[PDB]
Amino acid sequence: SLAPEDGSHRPAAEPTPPGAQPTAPGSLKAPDTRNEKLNSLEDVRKGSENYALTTNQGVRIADDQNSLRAGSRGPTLLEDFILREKITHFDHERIPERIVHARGSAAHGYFQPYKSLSDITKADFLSDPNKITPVFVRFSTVQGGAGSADTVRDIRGFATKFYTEEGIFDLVGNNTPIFFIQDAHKFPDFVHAVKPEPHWAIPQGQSAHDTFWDYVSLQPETLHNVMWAMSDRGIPRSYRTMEGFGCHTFRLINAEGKATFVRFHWKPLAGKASLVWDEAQKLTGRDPDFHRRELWEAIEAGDFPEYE
Amino acid sequence: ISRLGGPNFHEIPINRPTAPYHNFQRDGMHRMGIDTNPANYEPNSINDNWPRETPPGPKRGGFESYQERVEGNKVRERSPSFG
Amino acid sequence: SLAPEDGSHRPAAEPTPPGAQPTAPGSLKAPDTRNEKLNSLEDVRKGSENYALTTNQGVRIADDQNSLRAGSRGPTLLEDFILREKITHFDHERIPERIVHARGSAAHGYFQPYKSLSDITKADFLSDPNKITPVFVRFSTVQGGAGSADTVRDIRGFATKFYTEEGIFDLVGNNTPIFFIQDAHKFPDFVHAVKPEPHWAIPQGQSAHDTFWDYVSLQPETLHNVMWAMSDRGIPRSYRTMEGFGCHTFRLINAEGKATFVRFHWKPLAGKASLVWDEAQKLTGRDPDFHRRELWEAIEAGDFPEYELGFQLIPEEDEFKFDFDLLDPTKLIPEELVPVQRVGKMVLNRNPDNFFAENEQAAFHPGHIVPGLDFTNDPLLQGRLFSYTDTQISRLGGPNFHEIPINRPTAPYHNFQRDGMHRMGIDTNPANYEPNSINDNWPRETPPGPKRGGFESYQERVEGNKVRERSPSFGEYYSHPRLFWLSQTPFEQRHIVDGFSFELSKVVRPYIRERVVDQLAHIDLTLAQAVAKNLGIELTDDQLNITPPPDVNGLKKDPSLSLYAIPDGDVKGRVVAILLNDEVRSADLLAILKALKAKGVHAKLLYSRMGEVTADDGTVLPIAATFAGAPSLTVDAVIVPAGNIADIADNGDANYYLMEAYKHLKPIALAGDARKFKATIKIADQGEEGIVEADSADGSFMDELLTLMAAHRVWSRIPKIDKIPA
Amino acid sequence: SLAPEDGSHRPAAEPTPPGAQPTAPGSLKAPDTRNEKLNSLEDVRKGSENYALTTNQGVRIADDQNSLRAGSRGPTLLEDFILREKITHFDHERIPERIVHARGSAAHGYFQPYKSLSDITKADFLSDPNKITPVFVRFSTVQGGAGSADTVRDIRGFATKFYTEEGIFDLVGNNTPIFFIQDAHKFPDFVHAVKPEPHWAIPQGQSAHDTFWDYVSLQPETLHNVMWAMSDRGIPRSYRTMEGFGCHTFRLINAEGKATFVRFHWKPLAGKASLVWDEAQKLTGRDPDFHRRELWEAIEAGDFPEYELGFQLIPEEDEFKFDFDLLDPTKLIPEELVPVQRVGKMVLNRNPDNFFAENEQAAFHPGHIVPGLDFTNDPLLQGRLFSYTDTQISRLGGPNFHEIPINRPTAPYHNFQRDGMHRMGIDTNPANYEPNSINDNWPRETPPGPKRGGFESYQERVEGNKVRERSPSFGEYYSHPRLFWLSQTPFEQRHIVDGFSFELSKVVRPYIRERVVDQLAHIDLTLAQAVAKNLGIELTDDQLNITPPPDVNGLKKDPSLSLYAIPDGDVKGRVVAILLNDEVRSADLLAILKALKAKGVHAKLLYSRMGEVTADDGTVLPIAATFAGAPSLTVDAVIVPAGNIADIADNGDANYYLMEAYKHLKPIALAGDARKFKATIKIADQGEEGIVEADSADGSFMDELLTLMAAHRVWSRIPKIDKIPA
Ligand code: HDE
Ligand code: HDE
Ligand code: HDD
Ligand SMILES: [S]
Ligand SMILES: [S]
Ligand SMILES: [S]
Repeated sequence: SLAPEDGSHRPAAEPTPPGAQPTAPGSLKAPDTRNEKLNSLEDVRKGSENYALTTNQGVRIADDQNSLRAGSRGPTLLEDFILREKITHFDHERIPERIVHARGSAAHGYFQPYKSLSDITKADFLSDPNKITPVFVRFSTVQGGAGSADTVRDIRGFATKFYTEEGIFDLVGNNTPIFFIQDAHKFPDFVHAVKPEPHWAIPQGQSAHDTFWDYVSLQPETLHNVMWAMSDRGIPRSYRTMEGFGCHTFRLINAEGKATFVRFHWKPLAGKASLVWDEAQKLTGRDPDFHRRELWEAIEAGDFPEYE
Repeated sequence: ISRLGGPNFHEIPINRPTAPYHNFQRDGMHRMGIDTNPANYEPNSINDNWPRETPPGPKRGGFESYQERVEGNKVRERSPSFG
Repeated sequence: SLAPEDGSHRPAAEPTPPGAQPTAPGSLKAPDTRNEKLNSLEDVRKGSENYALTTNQGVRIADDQNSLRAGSRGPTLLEDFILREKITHFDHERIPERIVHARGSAAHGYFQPYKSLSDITKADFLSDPNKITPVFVRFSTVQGGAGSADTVRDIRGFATKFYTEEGIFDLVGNNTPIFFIQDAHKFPDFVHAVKPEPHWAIPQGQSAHDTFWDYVSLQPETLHNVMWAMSDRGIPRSYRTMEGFGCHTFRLINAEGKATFVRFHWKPLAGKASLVWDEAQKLTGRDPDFHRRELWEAIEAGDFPEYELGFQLIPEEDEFKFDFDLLDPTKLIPEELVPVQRVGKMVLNRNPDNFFAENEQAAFHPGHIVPGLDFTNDPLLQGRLFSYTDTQISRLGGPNFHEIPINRPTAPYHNFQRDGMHRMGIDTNPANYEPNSINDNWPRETPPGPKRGGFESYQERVEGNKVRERSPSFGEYYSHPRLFWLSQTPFEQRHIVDGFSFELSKVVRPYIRERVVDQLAHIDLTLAQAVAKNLGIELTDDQLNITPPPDVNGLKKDPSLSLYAIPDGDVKGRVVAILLNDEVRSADLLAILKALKAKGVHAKLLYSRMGEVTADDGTVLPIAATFAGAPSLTVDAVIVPAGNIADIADNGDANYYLMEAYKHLKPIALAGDARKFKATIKIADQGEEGIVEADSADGSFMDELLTLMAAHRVWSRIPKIDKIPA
Repeated sequence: SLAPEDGSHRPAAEPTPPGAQPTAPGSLKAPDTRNEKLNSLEDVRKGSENYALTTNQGVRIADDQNSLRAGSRGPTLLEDFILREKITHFDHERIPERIVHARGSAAHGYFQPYKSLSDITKADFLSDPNKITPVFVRFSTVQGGAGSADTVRDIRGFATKFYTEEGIFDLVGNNTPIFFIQDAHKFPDFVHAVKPEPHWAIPQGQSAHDTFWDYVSLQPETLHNVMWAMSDRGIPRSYRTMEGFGCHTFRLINAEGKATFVRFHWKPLAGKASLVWDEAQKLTGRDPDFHRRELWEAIEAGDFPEYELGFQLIPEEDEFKFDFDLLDPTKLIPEELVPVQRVGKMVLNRNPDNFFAENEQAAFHPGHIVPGLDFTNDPLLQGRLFSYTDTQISRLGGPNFHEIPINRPTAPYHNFQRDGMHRMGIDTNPANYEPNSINDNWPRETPPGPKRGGFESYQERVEGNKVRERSPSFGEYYSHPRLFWLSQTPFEQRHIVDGFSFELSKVVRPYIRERVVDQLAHIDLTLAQAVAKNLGIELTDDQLNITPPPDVNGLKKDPSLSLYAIPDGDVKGRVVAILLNDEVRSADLLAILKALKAKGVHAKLLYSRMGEVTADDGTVLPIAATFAGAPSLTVDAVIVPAGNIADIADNGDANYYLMEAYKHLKPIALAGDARKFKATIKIADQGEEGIVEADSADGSFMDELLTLMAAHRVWSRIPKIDKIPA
């Protein structure tokens, strides 16, 4: 047995403050946190303790340390199906990252209304304060890859998947109330302008380059969201301490068919807070995982992110 | 990998083993299994090295190849015996 | 017209120093640079000046600012095919990144051998000193994603695609001469361990976490490459100033059929040089693209990256002549035992046009060899052979990845393979099989021979049972780590100590730290105790008494293993920050820049704002960056000219610039009143080695500073830096 | 392993009749046939003669017969990179087939208009009678897989890619002028219903099963295109002998901005001709590749498929002037009401080189229009615009499908789209967005205008609420089926009755058959009664009393809806079987071949074995195929010359050959003692219309036979075939 005698390899399955324990997969850290979605995932969760190591085809592996070879200093044999399955799965692990918002950190939770909204909407998840809707929320930056840094200056995404009794509702918002552009037909132009430039693929995670400011200077519609990005809105302390917005006018529709225009908001119950620029930039080097880590550890600690 | 879209084709329902399967492989397109193991490598101490290798034996043992004698030079050559 | 009237939007198409112009696609920057591979990519280059904007189907677009809607405030219509084509292409821009080495930066160049090596190999690209071979070279980290930072602590990859007249040869190497593990079967285990942990996908670009050090503590075979990674080798100054190595014993095969064992080397002609850890880490924040930027800007300046290819050559009959196994990729071959024989020169002289098309899509694979080369039974190389073909089926969308322009051979290629996704080649052969009579059996097999012959494997003898078994000869783990450690200077040793100490401090489970300390006590007690002290761990009496491992073939050190033991400094293409004030002494600045220019060293003029300032004598000095904007992290030395020192004397950013540069062991030069800054870095009046100072910036002021630059960093300064709050 | 000395492995590069030479890739068969598109593919055509066999990486292969192994009876080694590349390419050859129209056959050609159409459209490819536009056309069935049979009962696709100077225009049509359904939202329901049923994936290539008839019985909007499918239009003789239609109302837009509604037509210059069902069905077994083969061999022979493009034009003010809705794709526009105006001619004159690379990867899509054309609100066309771009992302592996060679425009294309899987184009543009100043905004938008302008949509007025609602004007389902029925000849009508009767007899659930017969009673009582009778169903009194739907704007019939009512025969390219005996009368064969040659009719010489027979005068006659190997299904008419008739008089296959031809209404000609075969098919001494007979094959005898062939089949014989046991 490779684990230590004293059991200190395994984090306690109880809320603990940041750095007190090693972090852990959520069903091992908090086995008794449940909601309808988390429970319905049980059919695919796979454990590990006390199980034999196998191929994907269920065949037990005896030696997971060596390839099959003709003598112990010989060539590897094509009939080593154990090696090839293992290396094949490895060789194909990666999938394309999202075109934008590739960098993001996510958590499970739930939502509950304060009161029935049937006078303004027939949405079932807003029909009764007793209706508990599981959610999965992903917060993100916009420009940089999935392996870019958290505390860049950028817009942040704030996307919520509501698993309602009448279907998935995704509220796919950002942390400012507007966008840079007016018409979707320009989205690839704007996004190409902000993204790393195409000859050499620099810079990562930054609007501080010629093509972005070129586009902005030629498209004054952009200036409103540019003001937000250049403010400390662009460098939040924490995903827990920023606002969210649905960015557009949508409609609510009630049982009578009456339409009301709506814009959505998320108000952070932990209050609003941002970094300063020098600090955010240095923090991208000292801990590029800062916001991902801070969210995970807040949840492990019982400091659950709450938004109205 | 092209026909069935990736390395998780064993998770396509007809293809699934009814025997247990557990290992340190992760991700790939269309990943269905959500692994809870703290470790995705072995050897590891953080999950007491589970899942574990199994010696070969008479029943329920790990796979070991028969130790056939190989002897010859590296050649692209048809055996004369096949002619 | 949107372009400015004065044409300042267009970078000069001529060599220019870093920062002097905006950077550009290679064929626009340097239209006159060519080679056989660049010329052959012309059929797919697409221009843009004077052309109409169209759909992909060649339909001219009238309005590229709006969707088609029913009224100007109405819904978007499904019949807007121009919108959907444009949004569809955007929606599907990304392809899977590389499983490992996802972050990397690439350039075109050429290779030429110094003389014919036909006595030892029949490889065509090595047969004639006049034969010039186009190359495409990609340098990379290993752990982080394609959007991770450059100046992380990690192994670096160094992959060269040689476009030879007898096929593509890819030499897929790293910047250390060994690897972490012995058998390819464990590659996913080691990679998963170093990669971000699977519950939360932290940390990016770092081995400083529990699972990495768990695997290491359980797999002593890893210790040799871990030593390299924990040394300053893990944080190179530039891809131009690191070594490259082919990792494995391969074979050369000559026309007579004789095999010679070979290990491949790349020697940087700009010399060996690395950052220090505090600088490297802070630089991942200040400029996560620093190495990609440095390489591109070196090429645009004419500071072309140059490397000498070299071979360590072992005769077949010497296979068992060493204390270690030649096939063990955790063992190095010391140069004291088998010298590097110089073979040729490679020069990287053109940047790509489009990073995605040329860099992200390029596929390198060490199985891509040519007649005159062959493999060995190294069991890590053996399994590599499977992986690099396989992985392209998802990454590049199928088996026609050799038709992607950058991947195409310049050599002829004809065969009976057909179809697959993306198929470009339209085969006119009546036959898609052989043997056939209906095309008189073309294209035809070619017997092996001295030149232009078919590939035949060397007929190595194979004898043994079918086993999954590690060779006993691989079962020694500490002697190579020890030789490495003993080969380092005292300051290099200190940085290794500090590398382990910092990384283990980020391991949350203490027992894992203790276990790695135990492994270090098997290598060298001094190293082990030094790490232990930084972690609050006390070695047991048993640990104190572990017998050190044997020397390697009588060697108790090999100086070629040290970055710095033997000076190989080169200042050309290095950079100095010049700190401006609002009335610079012009005669100092003339003297500074004249001397920098004569040695090919770049300068950046920094101030507290952008725009310009004016010298004592009317000269208008343009500012490149603010002190905060281009931190000392990004330069190799700092020079402060005389003048109105009072202007910047209480500027926090200006003071801190000298403090940071001082801490990181960089040469600093102060002229006249700029000597007032000696207080901020606590320099005594009589001066100290590594701080150049004088009434004015010449006689021997610039010579002194340039001598210091040639030595890279001021290692003597190390005991003074702890006192400095920076 | 090589070619025969006599060169007989290689087809002449000259036009040759079907069967005279092995077929070959277009560029080898007809190297002098060119057009701008064919030439632009030269960058990717790959030859083979005199070239070495290599890996994809350009490495020559010495032994392409064996795997690398340890000993010649040993295990294969993982280092065999030559084996793995070869096998890997093979393992990944297949791409997804098209969701519909997966079975299809294609060729290259050109189009030119007869006169400038600038008064009605500014489309550049219709502007000048001397501007030639290259085309690539694919013909298809609909339901079956890419490996299903050609001569099924089904709609056929007819898709034409025009490579115009102002962009690709794809006219993606079918061989009937309507479709089964009104709204694209229903397309997956209809296609699922006609496709093989999901539990067991049966039947292939056939609507004759319960789900299709279920959907039809429940969706009377389908009945019009059902009538067409059940008629002989469902079983064309050749892609060269069917009509094509564009299916929807589109718009032509002239330089002045005037919109005209248009429906597109293709008129086959070889005339209209179909099989009969027993022949079509049997031919799916005897040659499932019959249409593919016939197309390819017609082009190799010089019988180039020619089609006349034709437009039905309706002025904008006439949108509501018919008793059906112009935008309803279940309604045809009768040519009696709106004549087809001849617009130009398309000639298919070269086969591709590689079916996979050019045919299977071709992507056609009706949203690919050019300035001078526009859409309408047809709700079937509207939803097609979404699907043809979307489906390419999986089928062709990403958004760079336009870079697959066959799909590339010959017109310039430049825009700001970048990346995507297997990106070929290397963009040099410093900008990848607009507006940009850094490239002075190139490539730039182009205002619309008379010629070479940017695309702008016609400003159609839209007024209505956001609704999912079928237009009330679309809710009439029986008048067009009826117009079609009444326009057919009596024999065509019998074939329609037989098609419905055959298909419904294979529907297992009897209530479905009943419900379909009830629908038929809403179209025409005679048709409904005749189908009922074959199914053993009796119409109710109510069914007998259903009022026939109204005439279509006063029409009782429109003869242009019939395949045969107005003669349009063309025998050139047709084929005759000549049944040999071991001593042919050479004088008969001379006159036979001479007359056939004069009219461009081919011959295949058949016998009871392969090899040669020698005629009465010593002429050696090579045998194309045996009686069994090339059955009467594959030919248009049968001739039996005189000679040693006793040789074949009692041959069961020779006799059956005539019984099958006779049953299938084909002309038969018998000379001299071949008149003995009259007994097998029961012709009285006096003779019968459709059997040519005489003492010898002469002027008169061949003229009569050729006149019968110009009329395609001998419909008067239908009463006499019930009795023949064949
Ligand atoms: C206001 C909130 C907001 C707005 C207005 C937009 N984004 Fe987002 N985006 C995608 C495309 C897209 C378009 C076409 C437009 C305007 C026309 C917006 N964005 C503006 C996308 C490429 O389809 C996207 C990438 C991956 C994906 O699935 O969709 C996408 C991502 C995205 C996210 C991330 C959600 C997640 O995966 O975690 C968020 C929060 C936004 N967008 C916000 C957003
Ligand atoms: C010796 C230099 C070296 C060594 C010893 C290895 N890598 Fe590399 N690697 C892949 C797999 C792989 C395996 C299976 C092993 C030992 C068993 C090694 N590596 C050790 C890969 C997943 O097949 C890989 C990912 C992308 C790809 O195309 O192949 C791969 C990448 C890689 C690169 C990147 C080349 C580039 O595009 O810049 C380099 C320099 C190495 N490996 C070096 C290397
Ligand atoms: C909204 C769905 C839809 C609808 C309602 C139609 N089509 Fe379609 N069609 C497709 C969706 C589609 C498709 C799914 O996109 C296909 C197969 C994949 C391909 O590229 O397009 C296709 C292929 C396809 C092809 C084959 C082109 C080739 O050779 O590659 C032809 C000829 C047609 N269609 C013709 C028609 C006609 C005459 C229609 C009646 C107006 C019609 N289609 C309606
Ligand atoms: S937004
Ligand atoms: S290596
Ligand atoms: S249609």
